[PDB]
Amino acid sequence: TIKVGINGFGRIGRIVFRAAQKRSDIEIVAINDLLDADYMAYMLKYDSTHGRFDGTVEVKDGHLIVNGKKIRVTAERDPANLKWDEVGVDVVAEATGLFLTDETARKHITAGAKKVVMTGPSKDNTPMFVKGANFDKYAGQDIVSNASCTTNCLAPLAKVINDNFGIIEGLMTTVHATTATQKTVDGPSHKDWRGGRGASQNIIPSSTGAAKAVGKVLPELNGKLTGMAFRVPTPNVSVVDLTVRLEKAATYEQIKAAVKAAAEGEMKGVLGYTEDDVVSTDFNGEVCTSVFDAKAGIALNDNFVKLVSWYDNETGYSNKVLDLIAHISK
Amino acid sequence: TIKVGINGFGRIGRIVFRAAQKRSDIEIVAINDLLDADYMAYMLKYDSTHGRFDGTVEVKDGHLIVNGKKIRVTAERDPANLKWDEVGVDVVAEATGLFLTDETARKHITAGAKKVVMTGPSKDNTPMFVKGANFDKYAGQDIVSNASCTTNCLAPLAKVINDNFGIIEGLMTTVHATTATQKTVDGPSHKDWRGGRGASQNIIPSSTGAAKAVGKVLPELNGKLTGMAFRVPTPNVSVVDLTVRLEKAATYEQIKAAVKAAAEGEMKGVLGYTEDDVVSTDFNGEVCTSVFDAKAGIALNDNFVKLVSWYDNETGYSNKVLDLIAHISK
Amino acid sequence: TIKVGINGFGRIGRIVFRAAQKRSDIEIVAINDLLDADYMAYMLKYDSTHGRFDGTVEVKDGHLIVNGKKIRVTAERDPANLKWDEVGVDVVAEATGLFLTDETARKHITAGAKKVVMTGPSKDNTPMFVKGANFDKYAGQDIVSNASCTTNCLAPLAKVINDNFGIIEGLMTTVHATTATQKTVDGPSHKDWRGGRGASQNIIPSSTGAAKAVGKVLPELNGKLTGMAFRVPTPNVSVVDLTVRLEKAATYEQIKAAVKAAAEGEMKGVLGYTEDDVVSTDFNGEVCTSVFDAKAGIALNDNFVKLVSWYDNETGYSNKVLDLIAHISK
Amino acid sequence: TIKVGINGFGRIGRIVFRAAQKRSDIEIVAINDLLDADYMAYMLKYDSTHGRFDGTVEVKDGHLIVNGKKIRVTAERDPANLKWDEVGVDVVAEATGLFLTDETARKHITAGAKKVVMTGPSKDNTPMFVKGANFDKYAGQDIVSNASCTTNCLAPLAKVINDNFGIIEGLMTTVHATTATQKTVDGPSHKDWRGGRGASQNIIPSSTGAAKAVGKVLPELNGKLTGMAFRVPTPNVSVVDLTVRLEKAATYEQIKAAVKAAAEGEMKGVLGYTEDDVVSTDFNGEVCTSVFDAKAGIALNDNFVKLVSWYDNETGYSNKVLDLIAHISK
Ligand SMILES: O=P(O)(O)OC[C@H](O)CO
Ligand SMILES: O=P(O)(O)OC[C@H](O)CO
Ligand SMILES: O=P(O)(O)OC[C@H](O)CO
Ligand SMILES: O=P(O)(O)OC[C@H](O)CO
Ligand code: NA
Ligand code: NA
Ligand code: NA
Ligand code: NA
Ligand code: NA
Ligand code: NA
Repeated sequence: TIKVGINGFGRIGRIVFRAAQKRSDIEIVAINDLLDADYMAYMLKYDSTHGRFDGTVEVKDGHLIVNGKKIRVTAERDPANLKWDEVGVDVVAEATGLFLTDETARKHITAGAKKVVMTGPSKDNTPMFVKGANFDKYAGQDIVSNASCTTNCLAPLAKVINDNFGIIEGLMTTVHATTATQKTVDGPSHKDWRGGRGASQNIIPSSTGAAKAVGKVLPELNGKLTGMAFRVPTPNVSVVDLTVRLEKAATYEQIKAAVKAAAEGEMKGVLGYTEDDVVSTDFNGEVCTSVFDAKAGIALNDNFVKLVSWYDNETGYSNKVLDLIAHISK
Repeated sequence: TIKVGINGFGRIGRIVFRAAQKRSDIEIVAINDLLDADYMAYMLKYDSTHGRFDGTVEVKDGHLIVNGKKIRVTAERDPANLKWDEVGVDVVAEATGLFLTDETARKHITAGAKKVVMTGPSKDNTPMFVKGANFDKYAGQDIVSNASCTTNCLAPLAKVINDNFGIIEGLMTTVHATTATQKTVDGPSHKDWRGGRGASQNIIPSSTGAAKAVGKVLPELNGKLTGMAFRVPTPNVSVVDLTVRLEKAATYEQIKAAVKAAAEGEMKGVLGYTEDDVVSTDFNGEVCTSVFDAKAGIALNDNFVKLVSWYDNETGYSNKVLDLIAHISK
Repeated sequence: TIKVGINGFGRIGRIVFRAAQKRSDIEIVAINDLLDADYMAYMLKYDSTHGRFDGTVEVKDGHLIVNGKKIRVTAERDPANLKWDEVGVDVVAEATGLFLTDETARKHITAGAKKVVMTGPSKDNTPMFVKGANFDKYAGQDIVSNASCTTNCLAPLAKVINDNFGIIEGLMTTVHATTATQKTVDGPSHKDWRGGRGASQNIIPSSTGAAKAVGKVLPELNGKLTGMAFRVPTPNVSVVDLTVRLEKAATYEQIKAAVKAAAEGEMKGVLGYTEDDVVSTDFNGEVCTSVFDAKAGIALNDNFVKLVSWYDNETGYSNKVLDLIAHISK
Repeated sequence: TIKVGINGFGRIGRIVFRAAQKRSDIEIVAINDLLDADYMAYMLKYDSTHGRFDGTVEVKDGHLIVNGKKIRVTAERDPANLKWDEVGVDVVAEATGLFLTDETARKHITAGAKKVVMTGPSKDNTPMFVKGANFDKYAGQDIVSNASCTTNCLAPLAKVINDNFGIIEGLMTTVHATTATQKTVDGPSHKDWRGGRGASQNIIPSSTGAAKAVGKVLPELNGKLTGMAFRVPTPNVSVVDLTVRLEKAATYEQIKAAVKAAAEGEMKGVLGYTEDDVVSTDFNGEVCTSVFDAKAGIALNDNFVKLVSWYDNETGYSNKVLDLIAHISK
């Protein structure tokens, strides 16, 4: 069993915690954040988006008891003090957003952990791995990044299209759920003015973490794709809208056949495929990081097409954080 | 002064009514719908999206008195019984969505009106007109269509871009506000299954003919553009996301200059231009049918760009319906 | 096993269907609505509020196969043509909202059913039953009504409070989720003008008969309670705010104990009790029809208190419809 | 003209700024906050709730030019350094939420201002004044509080009811719009756990600033009223639901007559009165701090009644802040 410590109990930390409960190969043994244990128990037990925790949560002597198992709770601001070794932690899910470089994240290894997975794109050259794009390029590094939710949707789709038909160039939009960095009513956001406008009232243009990044996990596409985002008033689930010009001519039916084949074979559990009349709530809780929507897409011609793929930006990403933890521990 | 009768007091009929109050060249003299006058007065007086009516509304003996002017209220299901000549109606704003062919709309002319403007795309070969695209092709026809809100956004922008740089091909997405045909919670929508899903909970993919319809008002672009829509949980204002390949290479600065020049000249009051950090609510009440958002767009290279343009799908369209009424009356 | 036919596949019909899958004593064998089987299958399979159906749904030759069981699909507008006897239906869940009198609902019995449960308050003197208030008064009638979601919340709480402390008088407000009769943007609602205003934009005052209806299922309280509703922009879950004057003085701790004792005993599974910091989404999917929120309530003094109780207006009501079906079949 | 400085450019500061533009007796001459002038100009120009600023906003040499008038912009954290005297400031609108005691707010007077109005309830015994409740008790104090939005709605209504019929006891609920202290998705709120839950997803029980406070501005009601709040997913406008037991019997028509009389006479411009089918958006922009909704209320009997009153929690309060500034300067 891989013993895992979570640093940061925000949305990603908490959904990683829930996803880990369904996995026999990974056990969460410790959580660190600036929250009392009883407040941590409350945030785990009740979730507006995902419902009640499936299990029991109790607080005893300042720690969590989840499904009868004790979880060490700490509130260290400095990761070097986390004493991960005392709880036998193998891998740290680094989920605070505060330690996205090798120098800061490596303090976890001085605190006794063996490896670190950052739950966002690195701010230095820490390598990023995205399942269904480049997990097979992993080569023993002890600190890695799972990139971002949107990158986990875009890159597996882009890889299948590129490998089969050749992407000459592409532009993408993500119609993206509201996140925790937005504001409930117009308020201060001095480094991103649009992002301070009231989230439930507005469609909000925004820049995307995936524009800088598919090129890093799929170097053959570097320079060939960029894009942007629109934040809209839903609480979870987002959708990629990818417009590509293709080298090899392909009818929409041939594109569908290729995506379906990857979803049913090599990329099973990463890329999904549907022909149903789905909407965003149909993916709330979805584990696949990229669900191709066959009926939503449209081709102008055999070399110019708009492809649509869904992702639960909380659940898919969180599940793939756990996949990366397992992958780097094999 | 052109005397106008409104058939249908839904969103477009009521916003056309409000817009007409601010115009001296057009006077609403009659409204027809299956609603009592006192309910019509209530719908006019209070608007969740646009606020309280700017003026006085009185009900007197089953008719309306708005800003001191008497407005004849009728409730005919068959437009041939409307007796438009008895109030001197010149043009009918046909806003029920029910009479979108020449045979049905022509009943208004049998009822004594001289011309009909359909407030939606025609379902037969009735000619469509979009200001800033093809008002100048109008040739005296007595029944016309103002196309759709989305077409009114896309076509003026597409024209400026094509005229300056040559559109090889393009695909568009409109991120679109919730409309009256949607449902508050999952409910029956048997000819558009996704469209019945709860509007406030979902991002909802939807078909749009608007990009192709651009081919009808801009024949030089016929076959060169198509697209789709995502309905999202905002009550008004939508945004077009246009991905185009260009024949002539152009820097983003050159695209900005071309759009600004059109917004300040030939297309003034139709196409707008901003470099501010705007969000959708900043266009609630906007009269321009296409406001180019310079900072939101992105160029991958000199021949492949994503352009962003806002529209108030109620206010802009409604104002251009009145513009078409005045144009065909010259 | 009681065989049940559902007339009407709206929110309540579909949630009653889902709830029945989890019960061994009741089996749905037929559904009637003016919807094709494949559209019914789609509405069952995907739910914006409650997620994907837990099981398999197949359409075969115009009928449904759900979890391997065949379900007869019909589309009769007249319930007298329903031939309920041909599938052995014992009880009809009458969920169209259209047959709320003895004369209309009795057509199901002419069609071969033995008993009818209306999933809303009757419009004539058809008896109403609310679990935890008056199931024990049921006297073999062949047509009954399960009252309304709000009545199912208020009556069990009102009974515990009255039985223990004596309600002199009370007024209630339900802060109520958006429902299917509302509109996505301001639209026609000619018998309830406020109710046509855009549901996601507004707090909407609304009349409720539910508090008076408590007088029908709790005659000792007849004339002692009334109230109203505010519709707000959430898709599910509502909350009752009950302001009562008490005959016997009682501290808030004593009210808590009385409610907890009922929730743990006589009213187990109907009335619930929590002291957690809950919000509405924590009851999405709740089966109890009245969850008392101990921390939210407030006492001004020992005889004047404001009590707060949650209900999932879809799930709780739907489950108690099945409870009434089983009760009248004993 | 009263020269006014605003400390704090949050929602209240910005709407006070807009309301002051429509008043000839008050001129804003300076704003202090930790925001650059160009960002302040952006927040003034665009508002998701209230639309575009009615006027011109320019930035010149680090200060604002609003409708041609220069506004001194500063970013002092310590009010004692604000040098209000250099701009001739008479009264400070103290709108940061950080200086709600005499000792902290008085630093404005050492910085050269003559008087201070706190735009929230004081945390010490700084006297509170609410128009239509106790403005006439003002007796020359140089630091005062305008209490809170909900208190400005509740107290004028309570005064009219008490003066005419005698409130024996009452309990209130405010169904309250989302505010800036809430979170867009479930996030940390360690001193108010429910308040951290996602605001657009939830009905959120909350405590009220008006429960501690009508008793302070109407001492005759101290101990006789308390209440709580439900936060719901609307961006602005709230409603008070007041359940009172009355000393003198009064029919609902007599209560209506009394409220209407106050709204048309002594309390004109503070208390409003309507019999229309209004919803919350009908008061977005409303200046009255308490608009009685005659049709929404309900009487159980002549001594036990539920009264409903609307308030724009941004605009009404902000206008009355300006009224208090004028009042203490007379
Ligand atoms: O595309 P990659 O390198 O992540 O490969 C991972 C696939 O799951 C192989 O089964
Ligand atoms: O609509 P267009 O482009 O033909 O031009 C409109 C004219 O400038 C004024 O009607
Ligand atoms: O509904 P009541 O209160 O008569 O009681 C219900 C019984 O306990 C079980 O049906
Ligand atoms: O009720 P008060 O003391 O605020 O009196 C203020 C009224 O506006 C008097 O006209
Ligand atoms: Na596990
Ligand atoms: Na530390
Ligand atoms: Na006019
Ligand atoms: Na069953
Ligand atoms: Na002024
Ligand atoms: Na300072």
